[PDB]
Amino acid sequence: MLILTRKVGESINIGDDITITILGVSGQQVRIGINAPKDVAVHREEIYQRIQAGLTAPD
Amino acid sequence: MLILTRKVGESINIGDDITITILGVSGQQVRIGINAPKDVAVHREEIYQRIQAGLTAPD
RNA sequence: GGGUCAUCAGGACGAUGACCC
RNA sequence: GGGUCAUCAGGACGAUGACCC
Repeated sequence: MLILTRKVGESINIGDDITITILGVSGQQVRIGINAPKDVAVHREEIYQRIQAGLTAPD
Repeated sequence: MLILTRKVGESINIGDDITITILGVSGQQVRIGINAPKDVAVHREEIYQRIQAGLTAPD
């Protein structure tokens, strides 16, 4: 893992083709954004487990 | 962009080799984690501009 | 013991300071 | 107009509800 801190309204980068932006907070909830090509995919870690089961194109 | 809400202590996924975790919250500040192979890079958006300058090979 | 704010930083659920009770 | 809490979700700085002044 690589851990660090950010402030609401700022960003982070990954894989030189992906970007992340902490849009703001709401208590224990945090609104966040992601920016990547459709050449890759993004989901909550639960929704991901419904996909990595053997596919990349659900119903 | 793909926007979401995740609570402190949960995770998200990107591509097929990257994972993210919202480690906690501290007001306008947030602590976040990333998990990917060293075959890819991760940095603050501020540090990123020192790396995309023409080398993609930090100090 | 609890709450709140901020800073430095790296592949580590990172590290540190400050303020209030 | 301001603050606080919560839920659903898609490639959109997403959408909605609730509580307090």
